[PDB]
Amino acid sequence: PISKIHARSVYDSRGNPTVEVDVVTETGLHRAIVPSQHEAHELRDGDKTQWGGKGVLKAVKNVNETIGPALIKENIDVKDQSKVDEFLNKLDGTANKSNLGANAILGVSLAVAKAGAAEKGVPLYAHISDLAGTKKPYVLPVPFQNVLNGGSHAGGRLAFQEFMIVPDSAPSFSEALRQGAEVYQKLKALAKKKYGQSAGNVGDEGGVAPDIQTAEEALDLITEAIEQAGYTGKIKIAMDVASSEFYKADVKKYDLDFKNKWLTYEQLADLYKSLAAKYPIVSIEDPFAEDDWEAWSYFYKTSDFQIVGDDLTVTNPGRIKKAIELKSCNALLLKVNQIGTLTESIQAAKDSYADNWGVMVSHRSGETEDVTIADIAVGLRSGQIKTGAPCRSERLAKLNQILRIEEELGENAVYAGSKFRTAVNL
Amino acid sequence: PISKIHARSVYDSRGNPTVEVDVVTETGLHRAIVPSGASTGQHEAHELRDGDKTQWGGKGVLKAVKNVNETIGPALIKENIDVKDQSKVDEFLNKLDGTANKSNLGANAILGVSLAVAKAGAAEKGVPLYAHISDLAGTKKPYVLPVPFQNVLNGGSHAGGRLAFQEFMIVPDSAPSFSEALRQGAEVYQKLKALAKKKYGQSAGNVGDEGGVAPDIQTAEEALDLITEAIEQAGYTGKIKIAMDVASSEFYKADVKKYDLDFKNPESDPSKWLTYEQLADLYKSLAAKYPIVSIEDPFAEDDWEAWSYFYKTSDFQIVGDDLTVTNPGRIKKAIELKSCNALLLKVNQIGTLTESIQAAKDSYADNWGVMVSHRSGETEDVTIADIAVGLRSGQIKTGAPCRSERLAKLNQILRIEEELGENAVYAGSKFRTAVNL
Ligand SMILES: O=C(O)[C@@H](CO)OP(=O)(O)O
Ligand SMILES: O=C(O)[C@@H](CO)OP(=O)(O)O
Ligand SMILES: [Mg+2]
Ligand SMILES: [Mg+2]
Repeated sequence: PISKIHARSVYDSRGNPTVEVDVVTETGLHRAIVPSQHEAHELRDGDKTQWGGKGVLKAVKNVNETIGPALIKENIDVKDQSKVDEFLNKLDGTANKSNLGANAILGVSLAVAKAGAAEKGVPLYAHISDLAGTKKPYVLPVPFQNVLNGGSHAGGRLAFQEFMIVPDSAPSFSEALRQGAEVYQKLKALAKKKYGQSAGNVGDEGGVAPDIQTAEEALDLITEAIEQAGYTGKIKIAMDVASSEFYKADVKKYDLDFKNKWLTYEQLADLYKSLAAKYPIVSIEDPFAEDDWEAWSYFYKTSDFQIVGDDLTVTNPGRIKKAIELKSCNALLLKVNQIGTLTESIQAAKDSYADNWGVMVSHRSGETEDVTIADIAVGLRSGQIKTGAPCRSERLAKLNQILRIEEELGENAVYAGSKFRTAVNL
Repeated sequence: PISKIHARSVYDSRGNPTVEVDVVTETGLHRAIVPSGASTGQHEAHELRDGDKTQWGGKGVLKAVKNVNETIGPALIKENIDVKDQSKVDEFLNKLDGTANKSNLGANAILGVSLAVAKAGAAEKGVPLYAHISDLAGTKKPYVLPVPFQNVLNGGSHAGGRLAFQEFMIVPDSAPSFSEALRQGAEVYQKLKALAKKKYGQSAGNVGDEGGVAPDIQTAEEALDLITEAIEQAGYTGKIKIAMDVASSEFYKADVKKYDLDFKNPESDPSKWLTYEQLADLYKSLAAKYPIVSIEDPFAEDDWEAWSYFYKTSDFQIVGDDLTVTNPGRIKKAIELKSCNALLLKVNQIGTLTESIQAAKDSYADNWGVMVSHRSGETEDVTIADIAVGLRSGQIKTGAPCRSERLAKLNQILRIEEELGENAVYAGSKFRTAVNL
């Protein structure tokens, strides 16, 4: 039985409060931290005198005073994650988890999952593999590393949000990490040399954000850095456009200079096609806005690369079903706190796998020292993880955790490599 | 009886390899990760790097990891030392290395075993690490939670820009608790970040190695005005003080005995280079104008004359970092010459927990303050949080409230604070003397 459930406020990587939950069982303490339009509703305090309104005292209170005591009295076996998460949603009673807070619910859900793994005597990724029905051997994910940032994070005209390197040709996860780390060091030096010493400072996810004007300008910098590291042809490129940030819905046009020409979705698709034929771009996330379903489907029809829903799908089985039915995208960016329980997150992955989607387990821009998503990526056999540049330990702690899993599993794990889109069946 | 000692390579917060060590006992797995500095002093214990320029730009730690797995690990298991006898362990680790600067097996190889064994020793006692370190250091109860010195504006070798001084810190010492001090600093930091973007552009909001904003500014006066304005916007003027880590060894021109406040720009202007007297005048002017309560490395690592000259006139905290390199022999010299009145304690500058504790005890003996410190290359490891509490130092330096290699330490003290309740007190305004609080 659970002997203790207790939450507290801790700080995420941006300096904002977030929820940490302890679940104590006979196997010890099991801890999880929650990261930070159609997303599950996180509960913030809204006291403008406290953390600028971003406190989580009410969500922590909901764990300590409401969820905790109820779950203990309900006396659910901690291995039965589905039953735990069903009970959590029953307690909340709202579709968007706005009664108790999605951050309150997820914190309990993730901490109980670790208690369940411990009860089974297996690490969390093995437990998640059981919960998700993924086969052996385990698949280690290709890291999609956001080394250069634009859009809302940068000061140049560059509208696209994230430029990533993809070390998919490496024989092992460990070698892929070394490759990406070496490329990143080259890029940081290039950014400082070509744009000034201030260009080496990093944004929220550990990448640089110089004053870049065009997408080709950013891709050439990455291309140059891959070459200096000696990995041209061994490392691919991915993008997170976050096009919702510059979609003018009234005119159905996209503003590539939204921080200072506007493109229809057909013209923006032409630009992606031109970039994808010139650069080794194997994955594009949110190329069109979160409700611009016609644009996604138009783009899906012609594209042989990965098309990742983020704001489009918000880890939400209802939005995934729509995207499957309308053939809008072929991969899911899985953010557990967008849906708010581990079971619903696993279902979202399962629903994506059923349509032969790739699944890229993802961090949030506000991360913590928590490494749960590393185990989630391995347990889901997703073969892809998006958890930042190789910089800032809220990003690297996830990578370090996969290094530990890699070493622990030895031959019972294989690197997804170039098959990351289909790694669940690799 | 240790059942297993195993090291691996992991990545620190700058993306460089470092050593992580597992020690497995009856109580389970105990793990520690070694940090890595950027503005490293010449006298620090020797960090063993691979130097293979085709791998991590030469910064691999495979050789250090091998030393743990092949040499240190098996020798420590066979020696069968009780894991809670930290002194005997660190005595044995140093005997194995046999050199003064730990250049044989590597200070990063040695420290990882030292800290992982320390967590094993704490667990055999059934107490948290901070309580075990309090036993080892002989520090009294109740526990003292440290004032977080928060480097919210980065300069020097930690960030890109024209700012010579390395670190500008806020010091929430008036707060009634550690938890409230953290909220105050977090609120100031958010005001500062928005203010830096407004006055210097969106790029000024990007952060340096330790999570502080790095606006392209020239003088310390500009950095201090920005922090002052942020403190006022957050409503904490008079409640939060300011500290600096000049890291002046980075811009000391040793041959001419001058200090270059524009060392980032090849624009020499050697007439703008300052003698230590002129640099001391600058510190005095800043300390009389701003609420500066602590200045770290105001003069170079072997400019003992400058330190002593400054110490004589200064009532604020003067912190040795590169001067003392957490080294009892250098601390003795600084005591004898009256060079500084506080130790910046970096465990990986000396390479074992026991020597680090000795460095703190030697400092306390001269009524020094002790500020437990991160390195600029940090990890998800939180050991220094338990060290700061265990040593009753009352001050910690572990970053801006930004980037989780910094916040993980602060979060760990939040957990200690909640765990201890009334059995702990916030050092507050008495951080310089917290060991005797
Ligand atoms: O857009 C994304 O993929 C991530 C950031 O990488 O989302 P968020 O910023 O909302 O956490
Ligand atoms: O100079 C310092 O005080 C430290 C921590 O801020 O930096 P580094 O680890 O690079 O020496
Ligand atoms: Mg996105
Ligand atoms: Mg220093």
